[PDB]
Amino acid sequence: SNPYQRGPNPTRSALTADGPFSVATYTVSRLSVSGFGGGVIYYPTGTSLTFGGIAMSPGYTADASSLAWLGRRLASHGFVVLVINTNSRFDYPDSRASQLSAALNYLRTSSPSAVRARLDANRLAVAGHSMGGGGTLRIAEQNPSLKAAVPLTPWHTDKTFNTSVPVLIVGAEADTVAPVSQHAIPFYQNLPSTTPKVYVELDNASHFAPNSNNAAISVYTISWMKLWVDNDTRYRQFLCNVNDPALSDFRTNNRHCQ
Repeated sequence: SNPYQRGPNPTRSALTADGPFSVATYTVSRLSVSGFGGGVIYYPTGTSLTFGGIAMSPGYTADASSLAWLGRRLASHGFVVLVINTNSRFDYPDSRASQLSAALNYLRTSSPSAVRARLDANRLAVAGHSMGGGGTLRIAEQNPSLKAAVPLTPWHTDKTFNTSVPVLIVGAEADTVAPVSQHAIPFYQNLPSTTPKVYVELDNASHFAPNSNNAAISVYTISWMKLWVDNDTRYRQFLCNVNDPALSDFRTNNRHCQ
């Protein structure tokens, strides 16, 4: 009944490993783009289907390589994913937001033929780490056409984002870079009450949790992207009636769980 549905009926276990699509990569050179620092596109092979696109930003001091595992993980479950480098590693969240926007325009207009053939540019979403997660929250305000946003251990001095884009924030309980009491939790709390929102807090986790393979980050990020980018309600089960021992906290307004 759902033309955007892809891949197997999900199990939680399967969402902790790479999915059913082999992944190709394309290097976007820094010089070839004005609007971000280039990056890497991860995209499905062995298929004639089309898939939603995701732009992902790294955080302060960080390169695209710091999220390579997660770009590959997402693409392997059926997405076209551009992980950027920023123009400067010292760019702040709102700059990263604008670079995510440039990245999405590039993906739609300028990517190689093999990538374009796999991309349904109607269906786009964003994610990012730390200051990149701050950028994800800002671009969600700016662009209500986005299907979803996943800020990962996000950092921003602005605590209130007026967005109608469905947001799932991952906090890291023990984060010392973007402490959850000052960043993730206020971001959650202050999103509109009418916007689908989830907060998942990783038990005893550090700021660096998103920079290596992480089961809970994989489960929730895939699930949120699937639910909203693909309308894939097979993933509601991981996002509703949640009692997850990997988490120190879970919050939602349960709009997606009627």
